Amino acid sequence: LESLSNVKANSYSEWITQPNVSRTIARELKSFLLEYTDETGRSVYGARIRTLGEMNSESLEVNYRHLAESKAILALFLAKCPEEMLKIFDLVAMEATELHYPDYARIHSEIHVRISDFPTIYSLRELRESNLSSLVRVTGVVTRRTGVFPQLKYVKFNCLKCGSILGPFFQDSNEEIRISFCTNCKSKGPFRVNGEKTVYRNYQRVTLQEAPGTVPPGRLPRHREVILLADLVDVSKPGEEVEVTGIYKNNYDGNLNAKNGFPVFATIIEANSIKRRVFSWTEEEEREFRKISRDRGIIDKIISSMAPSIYGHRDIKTAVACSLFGGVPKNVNGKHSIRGDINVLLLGDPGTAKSQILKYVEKTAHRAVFATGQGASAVGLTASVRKDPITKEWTLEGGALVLADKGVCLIDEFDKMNDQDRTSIHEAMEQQSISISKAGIVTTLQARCSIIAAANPNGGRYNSTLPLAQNVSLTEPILSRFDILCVVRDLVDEEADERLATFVVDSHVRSHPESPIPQELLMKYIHYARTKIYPKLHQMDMDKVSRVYADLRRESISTGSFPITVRHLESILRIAESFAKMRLSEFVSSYDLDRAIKVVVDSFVDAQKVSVRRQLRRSFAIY
Amino acid sequence: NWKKIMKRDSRIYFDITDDVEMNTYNKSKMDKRRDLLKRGFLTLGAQITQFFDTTVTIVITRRSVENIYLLKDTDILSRAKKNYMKVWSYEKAARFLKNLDVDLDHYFK
Amino acid sequence: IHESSKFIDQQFLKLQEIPELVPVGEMPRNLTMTCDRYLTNKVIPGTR
Ligand SMILES: Nc1ncnc2c1ncn2[C@@H]1O[C@H](COP(=O)(O)OP(=O)(O)OP(=O)(O)O)[C@@H](O)[C@H]1O
Ligand SMILES: [Mg+2]
Ligand SMILES: [Zn+2]
Repeated sequence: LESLSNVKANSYSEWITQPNVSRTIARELKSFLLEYTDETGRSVYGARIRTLGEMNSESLEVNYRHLAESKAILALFLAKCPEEMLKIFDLVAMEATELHYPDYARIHSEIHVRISDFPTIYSLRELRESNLSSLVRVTGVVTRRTGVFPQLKYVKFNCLKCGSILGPFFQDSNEEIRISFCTNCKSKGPFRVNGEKTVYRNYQRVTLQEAPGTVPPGRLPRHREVILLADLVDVSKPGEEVEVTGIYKNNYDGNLNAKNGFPVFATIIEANSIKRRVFSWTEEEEREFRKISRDRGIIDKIISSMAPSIYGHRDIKTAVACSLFGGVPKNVNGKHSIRGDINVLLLGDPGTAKSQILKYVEKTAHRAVFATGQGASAVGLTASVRKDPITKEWTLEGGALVLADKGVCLIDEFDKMNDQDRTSIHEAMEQQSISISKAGIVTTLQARCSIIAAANPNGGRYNSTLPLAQNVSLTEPILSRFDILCVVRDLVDEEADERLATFVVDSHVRSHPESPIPQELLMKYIHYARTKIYPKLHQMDMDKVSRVYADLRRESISTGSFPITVRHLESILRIAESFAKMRLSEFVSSYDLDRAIKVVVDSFVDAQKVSVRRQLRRSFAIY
Repeated sequence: NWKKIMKRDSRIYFDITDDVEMNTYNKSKMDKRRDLLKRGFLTLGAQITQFFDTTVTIVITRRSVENIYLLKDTDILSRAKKNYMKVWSYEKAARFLKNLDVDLDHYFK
Repeated sequence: IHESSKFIDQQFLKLQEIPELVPVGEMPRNLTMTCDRYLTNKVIPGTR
């Protein structure tokens, strides 16, 4: 036969399974694989095979456009009955890879096929009975995910009269296989699968739900089940929006048809290809990092690039920068620990974009975990032991503090929290470890994380006539563990009002339908610096630092303000460490010390009542 | 001079698509002729690839060499004509080999 | 005949991935373990 397959003998399934036409289509597929090429004249599939072999991979991606344009009839038959030609093309790819690389079977006995660029797109609610046992391409959102389970591929059986081990028998992934005759006993007696001499593959089940955006008004999002096999497992996690090309078929097994009621059958999708609709770096961008670091004014360069969608609040942005970089932890002789994370508190009147800052930090940081003292949140703040909704097994889950170890924990509406959660934060901030004694489990968990919090003053309006301690419901033990306290006052000023109003209105009109570093490079910059930089100190700045500390102590005690304590000195050193880190340098400079002094002194002075604040402004006017 | 051209810059391959529905016996016969030509060209040192790309310089084919213009643009022979790559019939290849005087007939323990 | 037989000790355990590194929005995985004879009563829950 030669391109005469246009003649149909019977139904397509019957036609495709005849041996002669099987050889015909196998050879035709061979010709497609070995002779296709685009205008450029480069071997697309040859290069694909080369990279597959060198990488030691197991699957070929194929383009439906190329296949259809070359051998359209094959494309139509594929759309109709994909089941058989997947096997045919699997054998084709196997022999081709054998031709290129010798004895590839030593490492891999099978190479799979993943189709792509299917023309028609469907939504989960459009499937009907006419689409059964065909090729489909749908798009949705992952909602639940199971573990990875082993499934039989090459089964062996034990004869229980003679201890013979019967040879491999392929598992078709359609029903379980059985045997009835022993070659040596000539018998038919009992048999049992051999666990040790069997070869398995990977199995996973996923639940897709329609994306809420697209459902027309007044309807609900439908859902379906999806099956992933072999190397398609653990490729997508909950919350990611994906497109899947697979085979739509019934659960022909069901359970049984003796069930009472109407004869209704369930359906599933067997996945063939899956595709979603980073902080790693390389030398090319490492030299770029060094080149940018060598520039002057890098501190302002970075600061100007945070939260581009908010106007002003440079103190807020620089505090966020410092806490986002962080210092270096220390431990003297393994018996005296000093934390290296910088804690920032935001205290502002309503309508100030504090939540916007928190969301930006969430989107930008490597490991940011969100929580709140009120409202819906995917996770709480206290460690607990809970039953698993699906696996029906006890599990031990820590709070956001535990889950965000070596990361950042964001808390929204910090002032409305309850007793348990307040206790949990106090423990985490004081010790950086959460204890637990429940359900027979007694243990401790690491909770080394940087905290960013937001709150509102009593009555919703700040009272500048009183000290910060009496403007909030928080208590001194929890308030003293922060090192960057930012206070935002909604004082009315004309020029500021015009600037903010034009900002907002212009943003809206742009969003109507009908200097700063790029963010993509910035995240990698953060990751690389945190991974590779550990600045140190020089013993020639002790005189300056000690003189400054003595001066602040004297002035504070003279004015009768909140006491200045070595906690502030430690915060200054930590912030200078972070500043030196952001430059990629290895040593701390007097400029960094000056900036840290500025930040800490300004933060301390700004939190006093009016008279004390005015008195201290003149005293510390050097900065 | 032809041998120099061959062993220096001749990238070759053979079309595996046929224009006749021959029986298995004749298919095996032309395949044996193909193998003989392969060994003949190997003796002269030209490269024999396993896939068409613009780098290839001779294709050797069973189909008609006078009716390339009727084929598809995607067709391998059409590509060859567009790239000015030299196309031979099996008879032409055998003639070239004979003219270059390439004889085809010729632990435990 | 139970008067003339010999028995041993068998025990089950559950092993869970460290909670610190769990991906966000997921519940941690765990596995079942079987031990016997001299590997019984060696650990208590919460140990790493
Ligand atoms: N300075 C600002 N520039 C631009 N938009 C702002 C600014 N301050 C607030 N907004 C916007 O005004 C609205 C205020 O709500 P948002 O939750 O962001 O504020 P908030 O300070 O966290 O206050 P709260 O949580 O008390 O309501 C949001 O749309 C925020 O984007
Ligand atoms: Mg808010
Ligand atoms: Zn037997």
